[PDB]
Amino acid sequence: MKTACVTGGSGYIGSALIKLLLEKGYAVKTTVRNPDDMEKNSHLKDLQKLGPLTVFRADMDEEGSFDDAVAGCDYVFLVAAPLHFEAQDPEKEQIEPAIQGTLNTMRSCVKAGTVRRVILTSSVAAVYFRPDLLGDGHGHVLDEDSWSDVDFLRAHKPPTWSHCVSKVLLEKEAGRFAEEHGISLVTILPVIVVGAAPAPKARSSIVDCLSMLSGDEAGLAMLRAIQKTSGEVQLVHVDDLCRAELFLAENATANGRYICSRYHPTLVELATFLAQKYPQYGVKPTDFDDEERPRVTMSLEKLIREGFEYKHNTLEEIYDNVVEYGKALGILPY
Amino acid sequence: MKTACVTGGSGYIGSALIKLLLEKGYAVKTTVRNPDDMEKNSHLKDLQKLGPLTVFRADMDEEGSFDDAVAGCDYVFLVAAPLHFEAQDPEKEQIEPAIQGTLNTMRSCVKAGTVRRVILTSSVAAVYFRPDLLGDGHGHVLDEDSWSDVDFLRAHKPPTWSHCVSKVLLEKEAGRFAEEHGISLVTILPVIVVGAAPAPKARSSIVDCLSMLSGDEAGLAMLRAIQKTSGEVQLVHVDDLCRAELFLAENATANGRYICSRYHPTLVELATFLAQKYPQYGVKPTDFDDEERPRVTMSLEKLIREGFEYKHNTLEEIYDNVVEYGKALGILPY
Ligand SMILES: NC(=O)c1ccc[n+]([C@@H]2O[C@H](COP(=O)([O-])OP(=O)(O)OC[C@H]3O[C@@H](n4cnc5c(N)ncnc54)[C@H](OP(=O)(O)O)[C@@H]3O)[C@@H](O)[C@H]2O)c1
Ligand SMILES: NC(=O)c1ccc[n+]([C@@H]2O[C@H](COP(=O)([O-])OP(=O)(O)OC[C@H]3O[C@@H](n4cnc5c(N)ncnc54)[C@H](OP(=O)(O)O)[C@@H]3O)[C@@H](O)[C@H]2O)c1
Ligand SMILES: O=C1c2c(O)cc(O)cc2O[C@H](c2ccc(O)c(O)c2)[C@H]1O
Ligand SMILES: O=C1c2c(O)cc(O)cc2O[C@H](c2ccc(O)c(O)c2)[C@H]1O
Repeated sequence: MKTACVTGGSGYIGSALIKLLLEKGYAVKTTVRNPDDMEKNSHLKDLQKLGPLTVFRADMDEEGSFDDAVAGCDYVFLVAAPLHFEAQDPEKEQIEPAIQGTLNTMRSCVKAGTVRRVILTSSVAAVYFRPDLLGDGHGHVLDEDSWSDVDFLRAHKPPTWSHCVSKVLLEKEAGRFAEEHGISLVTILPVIVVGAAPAPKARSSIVDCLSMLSGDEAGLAMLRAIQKTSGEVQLVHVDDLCRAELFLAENATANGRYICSRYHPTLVELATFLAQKYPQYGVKPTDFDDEERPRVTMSLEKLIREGFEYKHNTLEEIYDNVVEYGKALGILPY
Repeated sequence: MKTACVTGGSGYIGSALIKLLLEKGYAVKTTVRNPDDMEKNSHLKDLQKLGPLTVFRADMDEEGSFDDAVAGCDYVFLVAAPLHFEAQDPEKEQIEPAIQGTLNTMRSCVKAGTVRRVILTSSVAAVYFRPDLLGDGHGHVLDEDSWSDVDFLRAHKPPTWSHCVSKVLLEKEAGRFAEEHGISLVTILPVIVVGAAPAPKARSSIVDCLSMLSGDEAGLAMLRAIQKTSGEVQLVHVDDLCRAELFLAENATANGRYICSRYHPTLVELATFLAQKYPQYGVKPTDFDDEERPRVTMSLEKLIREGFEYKHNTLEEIYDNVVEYGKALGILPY
């Protein structure tokens, strides 16, 4: 019986991953920042009914605090990550702490002497920002060879530039470290993640993918910004991401970084689907009418090439249970 | 040096397939109905400059005529197929001939004894017609397990029903024949095929994919009918199709049937791209506005999971060279 650690069990994806790991007969270790906070961590007790689940206190800013949680683990899923904000000095308040916090947990993995693979959860935010391809007026298909352009981002500092830089640098730094330390690191790069999860305080991409139904202004801005940039948005169901994470850990031939994405609608397609299946929210699809732009899209081929299979393949399946989740979280009024 | 046969050397796809095979170092043998008709076959002389290419007279209606073309071949590419017209009795003018013509060529393969694999070019017309699904208001991803509903098509005989039936029945029959005689058969199922080819008299899908530029009523009705059914069209570059055909012949473990498709635009996406890139034709994208419908789309996983790679991945790359082909053909007036 193998043992896996999921960092940040309080979080959206982390909670879905812990559940999947238990269903597959893994013993699971997870970290939160206050194990005594049973409002935020009630799901961790329920999940104990599926298999062995142990909770630890750890913080990415606190050197060595992950030592106990990763010890004895065959696999470690680095899911926990700091929330973004507009900081007065993003280099010092975000980019550097994101690198250092990643290395911090990397050290606990080496020290554990038992970790066969580290799976790093990053983001297509580390893939898509390409000044050439985005602005040249042509369509493009990006794959795992594409990296977000740190120099252009440091040089021009568009809003939220530090989020892409942090993902790029922490991935590079963690790979450098894994090479120099003889430990196997594989990285997954999700798009917008949709679907229900055990976490009772989840927000994150649930807010964004539901914003057409809720009217959340920041969610809608995010969706429109992505569409303005790429000609569409990209979605993946949370349970396919979790299955993809497990797949990358269990297949010895897995190597490098992997985009994780499944369905790429325009906002008007997405709004028409939501308006039709969930009319009680009053979506007006014409609010998302738009000119057809060049598609700058993520390729899904690498995971497929290697044998992975997605379970939620239509738009309806990707949205199969997220609305109910939104209601139970209060993100939706009813 | 391996030898391969291609039926219908004077046709769109067959001509492109000869070019690829010669480029790849095959000796090639091809059939046309009248090797002297230079109106239709002037390209064969040009192609002979690329490598060993031999022309043969054969007709699918004429039993045993393919014996000489297929002799000595390692691989046989069944591309030639009867065109679809209205017929007082499609069952006797189109369906049964399509079946018997295929079995005719299959028998020459048995006779030759050299044939390590037959590659049949069929069509997603044998995949998509799923009336249990096309009306249900949900989206669907169809795959190689999906077969067009022969019984329902015979019952209701919608326009062009005999095409899908012909494709389905001749595929099922060739598979049974191949099984009975211990010959390996693999089938490829293209969507709409785009790109330039040697054939000097091609019409076929070149008329369709170009119909927004020429205004050809049949082609436009074709494109619209596909979108009203599936909520999108599906496209592939002729050279990716030819490369997939060669991939399936050469890779031992290839088995069964294979969808071949790469880009799935709406008509309004396609028309916007074409109006921008070829403004001389006067396309108005608003002529193709449509409400978003549920997507009934083709799965791309099978070729990909078995190692194949497409090279024309953007809409623009799929249209990289077809306009100048249509101009040279007269399909486009300028
Ligand atoms: N959701 C998506 O659509 C999506 C898309 C692409 C990439 N991703 C990436 O997947 C990762 C998880 O995403 P998510 O949606 O699950 O967001 P999330 O719900 O906010 O989970 C992130 C977790 O990170 C923990 N964390 C933050 N700072 C920490 C620290 N200093 N020490 C220990 N833990 C800390 C947080 O725990 P606390 O409650 O204690 O703060 C939180 O639970 C992220 O790296 C994200 O960038 C997500
Ligand atoms: N083009 C697409 O978008 C598309 C999409 C899906 C599937 N496909 C499949 O690919 C196949 C090839 O299509 P295509 O686009 O290359 O059309 P095409 O250019 O019209 O090729 C058809 C060839 O078949 C030959 N042929 C017809 N009847 C024959 C017979 N009784 N005996 C011998 N030869 C005969 C024809 O020779 P003659 O000219 O002398 O009659 C012609 O050269 C088709 O079977 C199609 O169903 C194509
Ligand atoms: O860059 C991003 C991005 C993108 O460029 C293209 C695309 O198709 C999807 C995307 O989704 C990412 C995202 C959105 C909302 C979230 O709540 C989240 O965690 C991540 C976003 O950062
Ligand atoms: O059903 C069809 C079809 C479809 O349903 C969906 C799709 O994405 C492409 C398609 O293209 C097929 C086709 C076009 C031209 C031909 O010459 C031919 O033989 C077949 C058509 O029949």
